[PDB]
Amino acid sequence: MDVNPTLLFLKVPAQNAISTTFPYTGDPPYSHGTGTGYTMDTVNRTHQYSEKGKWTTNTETGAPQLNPIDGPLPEDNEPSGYAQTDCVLEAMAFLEESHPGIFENSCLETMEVVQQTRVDRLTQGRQTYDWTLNRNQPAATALANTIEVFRSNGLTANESGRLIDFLKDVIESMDKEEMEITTHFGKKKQRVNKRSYLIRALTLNTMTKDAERGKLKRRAIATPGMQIRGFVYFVETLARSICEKLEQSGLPVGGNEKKAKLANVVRKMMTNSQDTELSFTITGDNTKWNENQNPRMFLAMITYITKNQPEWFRNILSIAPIMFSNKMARLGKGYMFESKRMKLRTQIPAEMLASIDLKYFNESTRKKIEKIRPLLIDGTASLSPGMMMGMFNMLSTVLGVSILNLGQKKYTKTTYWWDGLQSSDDFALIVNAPNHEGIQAGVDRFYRTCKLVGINMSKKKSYINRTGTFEFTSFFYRYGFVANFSMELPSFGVSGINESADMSIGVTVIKNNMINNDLGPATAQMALQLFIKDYRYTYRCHRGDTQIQTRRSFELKKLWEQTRSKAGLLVSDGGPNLYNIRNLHIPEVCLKWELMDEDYQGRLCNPLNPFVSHKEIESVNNAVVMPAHGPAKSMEYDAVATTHSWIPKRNRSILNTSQRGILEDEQMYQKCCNLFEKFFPSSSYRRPVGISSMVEAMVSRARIDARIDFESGRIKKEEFSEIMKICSTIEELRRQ
Amino acid sequence: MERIKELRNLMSQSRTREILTKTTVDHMAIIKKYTSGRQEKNPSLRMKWMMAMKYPITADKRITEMVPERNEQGQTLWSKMSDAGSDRVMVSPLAVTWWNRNGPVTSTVHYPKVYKTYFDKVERLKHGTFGPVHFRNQVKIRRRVDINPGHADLSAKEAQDVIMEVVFPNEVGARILTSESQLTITKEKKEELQDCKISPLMVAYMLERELVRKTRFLPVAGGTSSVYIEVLHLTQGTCWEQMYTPG
Amino acid sequence: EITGTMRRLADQSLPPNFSCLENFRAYVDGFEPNGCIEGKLSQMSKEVNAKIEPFLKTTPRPIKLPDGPPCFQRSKFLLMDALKLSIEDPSHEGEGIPLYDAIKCMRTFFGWKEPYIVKPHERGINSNYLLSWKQVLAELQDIENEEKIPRTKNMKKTSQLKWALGENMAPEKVDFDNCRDISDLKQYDSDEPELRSLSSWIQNEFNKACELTDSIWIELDEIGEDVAPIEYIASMRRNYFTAEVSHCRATEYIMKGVYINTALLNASCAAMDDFQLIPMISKCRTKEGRRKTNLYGFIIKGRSHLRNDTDVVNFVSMEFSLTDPRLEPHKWEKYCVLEIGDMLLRSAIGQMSRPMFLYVRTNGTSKIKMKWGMEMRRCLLQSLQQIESMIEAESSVKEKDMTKEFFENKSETWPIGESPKGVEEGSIGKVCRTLLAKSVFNSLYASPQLEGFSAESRKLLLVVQALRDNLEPGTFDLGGLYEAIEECLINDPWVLLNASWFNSFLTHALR
RNA sequence: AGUAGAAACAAGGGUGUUUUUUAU
RNA sequence: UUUGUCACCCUGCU
Repeated sequence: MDVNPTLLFLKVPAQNAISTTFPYTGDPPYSHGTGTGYTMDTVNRTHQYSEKGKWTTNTETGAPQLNPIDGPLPEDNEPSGYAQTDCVLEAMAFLEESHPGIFENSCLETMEVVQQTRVDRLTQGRQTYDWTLNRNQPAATALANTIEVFRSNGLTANESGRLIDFLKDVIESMDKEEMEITTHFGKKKQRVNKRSYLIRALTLNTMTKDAERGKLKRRAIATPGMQIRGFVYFVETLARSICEKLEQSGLPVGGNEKKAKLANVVRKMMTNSQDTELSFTITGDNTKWNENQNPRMFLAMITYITKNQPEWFRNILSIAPIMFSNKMARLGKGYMFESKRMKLRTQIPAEMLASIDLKYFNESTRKKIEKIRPLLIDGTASLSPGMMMGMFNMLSTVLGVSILNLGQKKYTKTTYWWDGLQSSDDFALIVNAPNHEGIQAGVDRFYRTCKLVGINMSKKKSYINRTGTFEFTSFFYRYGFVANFSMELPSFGVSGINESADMSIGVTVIKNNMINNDLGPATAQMALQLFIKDYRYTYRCHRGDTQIQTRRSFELKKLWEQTRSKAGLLVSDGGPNLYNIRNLHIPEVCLKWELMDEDYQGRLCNPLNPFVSHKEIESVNNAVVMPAHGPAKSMEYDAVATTHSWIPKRNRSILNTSQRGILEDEQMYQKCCNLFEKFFPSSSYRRPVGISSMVEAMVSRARIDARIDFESGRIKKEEFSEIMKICSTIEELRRQ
Repeated sequence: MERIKELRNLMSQSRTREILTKTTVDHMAIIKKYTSGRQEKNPSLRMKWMMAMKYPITADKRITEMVPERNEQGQTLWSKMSDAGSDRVMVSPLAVTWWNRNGPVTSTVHYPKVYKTYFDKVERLKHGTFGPVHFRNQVKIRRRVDINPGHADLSAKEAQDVIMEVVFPNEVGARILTSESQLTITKEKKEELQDCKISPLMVAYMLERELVRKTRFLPVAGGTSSVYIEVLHLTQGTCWEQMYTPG
Repeated sequence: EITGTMRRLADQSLPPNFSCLENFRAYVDGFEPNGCIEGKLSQMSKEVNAKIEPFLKTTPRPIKLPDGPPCFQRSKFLLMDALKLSIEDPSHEGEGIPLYDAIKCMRTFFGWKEPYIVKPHERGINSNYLLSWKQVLAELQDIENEEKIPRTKNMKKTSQLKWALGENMAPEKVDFDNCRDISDLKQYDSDEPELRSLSSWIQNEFNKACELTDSIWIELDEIGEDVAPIEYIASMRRNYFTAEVSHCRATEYIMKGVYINTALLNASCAAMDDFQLIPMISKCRTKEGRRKTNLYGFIIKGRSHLRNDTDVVNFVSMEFSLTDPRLEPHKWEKYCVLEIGDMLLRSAIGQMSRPMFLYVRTNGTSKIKMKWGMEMRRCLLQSLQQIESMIEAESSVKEKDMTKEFFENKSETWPIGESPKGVEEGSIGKVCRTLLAKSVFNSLYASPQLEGFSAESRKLLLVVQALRDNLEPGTFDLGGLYEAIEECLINDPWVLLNASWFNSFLTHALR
C-alpha cells in the first residue's frame, strides 16, 4: 500500500477538511539583499501598463510625468489604467442617492476632529521617512527633527499645539530660496535650495516585504515621510467615517462582524422568489490593484465628497492627492559586485544608476536600467501614474462599493441583480437571472464597468459556482462557516514580552480559540500541556524537584527547599500548574493566592522592587502581536504587576557609527523629563499644558510645598529656610 | 530635599540649562518619546535568542544597594554596564529568583482591594455548582454583549473625574463633583485606599478596568447576561453543553 | 490657503484638459450625473468580455512535472536510514551529561574495524571527512581519560575542519574607487535553480513514517485535576488519541528535531568563535516499563557571527546506519559514505553479519530556521483537531458521545491509500497517523515552492468539489491556473510527491 | 565546499606604537 | 611582504 492523504477527499467534503491544506508548521519565506530590482520592475510596469498618455515636465520639480486620464479606451483584456472622469463622478452621485446624506454627516463628524486635534498625536505609528537623516526613523524622533529644522529658520506657528498650524508651517516652508540644515558628522551646516528641498520632501522610501505566506515571488512596499502624514491622517479619517455606514463594506471591522454581514447578504438574495429565478456566486480577486488607481481620481472624488462646505475644509482635504500625484520614489540600497578571480566584493549605491558604465549587469538588469533611465532625478525616480502599498485603502474600498452599488435592479434596466461584499482587492459577488443566458450578461456588465474606473478583474484566480458555497478571504462557506484552526495555529507559543505577559496571553488565545474558532476540550488540554512544556523550556524554569541542569536551577531549588506549601510557587519559580478548562479565565497570582505563605507574597509583590517599569497609560497591560495574515495587532491581557514584569535590553550597534549624538541627546532628555515627573506626579495619566518653560513651573510648584505641608503642618521650620534659599538661587541662575 | 537639590545640580552645568529653559511645557510630550530604538518585528525569535545571553534584562540602578554581586555559590547577579540611552543597569535573570528567595518583605493587606475585579472571579468560581451534560445540537447567533458588568451608569467624563479626585487630589484642576453616586464612590475609595504604596498609574488602571463598561461581538446560544459570559468556553460547545450556576 | 509652489503644483495635477484648479472645482460642482457610463459602454471594443468555459467531467488534465536529473536528500538528519546505539538508565529526557552517555554507548558496541571509504563525494576533497572521523574519536578518548566530563568540548582547529566548515572563504570588502579597472567584475548570479525530476525513495520514506514502534516517545501528563463532567469526557478522548499516536515514528522525528535545534541555537548564541561537539541523544520508555537512552551520531558546529535572521551557520553531521548506498546512489548525492565496523545479530541459532556505516555531510542552517525547528510540537494539534472535529460531527446526529467505539469497535473506514488492486480504507488511528506524518514532513521540507503550490492547487480542489456536489461550476481562464501551478515545481523532492498525489486524486475523483 | 534562489550569506568597525645600540 | 612588534577596544534587527 502506498499511503496518500489526499484520497481522504473521496469521502470527506473539502471544506470540512480544508485545515489539512495550509502548510503553516514551517518557516515563511524571507528576502535576501536589496530590493532595488523589485522597485525598478514596479516603476517600469507602472509606466508600461499605461503608455498611451500625455508627457509633461512639471515646472517646479522638472520631471517627466505621464497623465493616463481620459485616454483611449482599452481594446484587449490586459491590465489597463485608463479611468474616466464622468464614470467616477456618476458612481459617486449614484452612491449618494443610494445612501441619502452619507457625505454631509461624515463631513460634520470630521470637521471637529480637524479643529480640536493636537500635534502630539503624530507620535504614534510605524517607521517614517526622515529627510534630515535620509533614512527611516520612528515617528517622534522625526517630528522632533522636522520641528527643530522648521523653527531654526523662522517658521514658528506650531507653538499653539494644534496640528492645523504645523500644516501651515509645512506649506509655507515651500516658499524659501534657501534652507539651513545640520549634520552630525561636532556638527556642520549645509544650505539646500528650493527645488532640492521640494524633491527631498516629495519622496517615498521603498523596501522588500518579508515573512509573507502564499506566494513564490517577493514584492516591495513603500514608506511615506513627515511632510505628507497629517493630510493623510485627515482623509483616512473621513474615509473611515464613510465606510462605517455602508452595508457592502468589510474593512473597518473584525473577523466576527464580517461573517454576520456575509450570511446576511447570502440569505438576503436567498429567498424572495423560490422557483422562477436562479443564483450564481463568483469568487475571485482583482489584479494589479495598487499599480493602477492614480491620485488624479482621488482628487475628483474628494472634490465631490466635500461639496457645499467651508473653503479651508476643502483646501486642507485636498493636499495629499496633490503630493501623491507629484511624488518621486526612492530606489533602494544599490547592488553588489563580485570578482571570482581576486576575491573582491563591493557595494554600489543607487545614485550611480544614471552614469555608471553598463558592462557589469546581466540582461534583465540592463533592460531594466535602460528603460528607467529617462526618469532618474538625483536618486529618486518620477512615479506619477500609480499608487503603492501603504496608501489610501478606505477610499479604494469606497470606489469599489460604489461600483458594486451600480448593480441594483433599477439601474441594470432589464432583469439582472448583483450584490456582494468588498474589502480592498478581495471581493465576493452574487448574480441573479432566470436563465443561463442572463448570468453571462450580468458578469459582462460588471466586468466591463470595472474597466472604466481602473479595476481589472483577474481571470486566472476566479471561479463561478451555484450559490451555497464560496470563499471570501480565507473563510469557507458550506451552508455555514466552517472553522479553520490552521490560520490561528502560528500563535500558540511564547510571545516574548516578559515572564508575566506570556502566561496570560497564552491561556487567553487558547480561550479565544475555544470560543470562536471552534476548538475542542481535548484539543485545548493537549495545547495547555504543550504550551506549559515550551514555556518551561524557553525561560529555564523547570520544576524544582528535577535534575535538569539549567542556570536558574541552583537558585530555584533553594526556593523549593525553604517552602511550606509547594502548590503556591508560580510556574515561573518551579512549581505546579493548576490550570484547566474552568480555571482558564483567572490570573495566576489571583489563583494561587490563598496557598502561598507570607514571605513569598511579600517578596514577590513588593511594590518597591527595582525591576518593575511603568511608562504611560496607553502601554500598561497591552502588547503588539504579529499574526500570519494581516498587520500587527494589539492585545490586552490581565496580569498583576510583580517582580516578573521586566523589560529586555536594547540594541547597541549605534555606538560604532557616527550618529552617536543621537544617544547623548535622549539621555539628557530623560534626566530632565524624569524630574518633571516628581514635581508633577500626574503627567503620565493626563497630558500637561501651558507655554511656560519647564523650570518656571518646577520653581512655582516648589514653594507651595514648603509652606503648605511642611510649614502649615507643624513640621520643621529649619528646612523652609534653605528650601526658599535654593529656590531663589535657581531662579537667579537662569540669568533672569 | 532631593528635588530642589537635583534641580539645582541640573541647572548648574551647561548642556542641561538651555534644554530646560528653551523647552516649553506643551512640548515635553514630544521629547519624552525621543528614542533611538525600534519596535521589533519578530519578538519570539529575539526572546529565544536573548535568553542565552549573560545579561538579558534591565533593572534600575538602585539594585547596587539592594542586591549583591555574587551569591552563595558565586554566580553574578548584575553587571557593570549601562543600557542604551538610559541610566539603567543590565542584570541577569538570577537576580529575580534571588529577590524572591532572600529579599525584603512587606505587607499585602491592600492587594485584594486594588485588584477587587479579579478576586471577584476567583471567589465566584469556587462557589458554583455543576449538573448534567446534554449532547445535542448547538445553534449560535452572533450578538453584542457587555463583557464587563459596568459598575456604574456613567461615561468617560465623570470617570476621569472620580479617578483624578481619588488618585491625584491636588491636581484635579477646576471642577467639583456634582451628584451623589460619584461622591459615595469617592469617599469609599478615599477611606479604603489610605496609606497605599502602589504606583498611581496601576491604581488608575485598575479603577478604570473596574469601573467602566466594555462590549464585544460574540456568538451565543444560551442566556444573555454578564456573569455568564466570562465562563463561555466551558458552558457551551458545538456538540455538547454543560450546566452551571455561578455563586 | 494655497499660494506659491502649491498653487502651481495643484495646477498641474489635474486631468490633461484643465489647467486651473478653480475651473476644475467649478466643473465638478455643477455636474449633474448623466448617462455617461451607459453611453460609454457602447464605444468599447467587443473584444473585452467574461466568457465562461463550463467545467465538465472531461475538462481536467494531469499536471505536468519537470525533467532532468533525479532529486536528492535535503534534511538536517537521517530519517529511515538511522541506527541507534542504546543503553538502559533510569532517567527522564533533558537530565544528564551528554558526553557521558555518548561514551557509554560507544563502549556498548564491540566490533570497531579500521574504517575506509565506500562512496566518495565528487565535488569535495575526500580525505577530510575520514580525517575528521579519525579525530572525533581521539577527543572522545581524551575526555574519557579526564577527571570530570564537562558540558562543552572545543575542537582544535585543523586544516580539514576549517575546509569542511568553510572558514576564511568570504571575499574581501573593498570600495568601488579602487577595483574599478579590473575584469571579471559583475553582478551576483540571480538565475533560476537547476531543474530536476521525481524519484522513488520519497514515497518509501513517507510510508515508514506512518507505522508503529515498540517504544513510547511522548510524555503528556501534567495538568490540574478534574472537577466537572466535560473534564472527564475530554480526558477520555485524550487517553484514546494519545494511546494511538504515542508509537508513531513521526513522534521520534519531532523529538530528534527539537533537541538538535535547541542545542544548536544555544551553542550558536553562547560561543561565536569555537568548534563544539554536540551528540544526538534521545530518551524513550520501553514497553512493560523500562527506560532507555539512545545515540544517533554527532554534530560539529563551526563559527556563528549571526546578525540577520538569514545569515548561515555551517556544521558537519555524522550519522550511523546499516543501509548500503549503492542500491540508490542518486539519493546520496551530497554524502561521503564510510564503513566503520561489523555488526552481528544472531538468528534462532544461526548468525547474520552486516557492515555498519557512517554518513558524513556538510550542511548549514539559519537563525530563522532553528527557531521554527524548535517548535515541531504543534503538529500534534494540527493532526488531532481534525479527528476531534470528525468525532464531534458524528456525535451530534445521534445525541451521544461516540469516542468509545471509534477506537476499538469500528465499522467506519476512510480511504487512505491505494494498492495494486485499487483504493483502500483504514480505521481512525491510521488517519491520525498519516495526518501527523504529513504535518511533520510539511516542516521538515519547507520552501516557497510549497507555499505557491498549496495556494494554487487549493483552487482546483474546490472546483472539483463543486463539480462533485452538482453545483454546476465554471471558469474564465483554466490554462493560466495550470501554468501557475507548474511555475512552482522546480527541484524540491516533497512538492513533487504532492503533485503526483494530486494527479492520483484527479484520476480517482472523476473516473 | 555549503547554505541558498531572481540576491545574498560564508563576519563587519575603530585604537595603537616607530634614525644603527651589548646580551642573558 | 614590511619602515613593524606587538597589542587593543567595540558590535549580533541600526
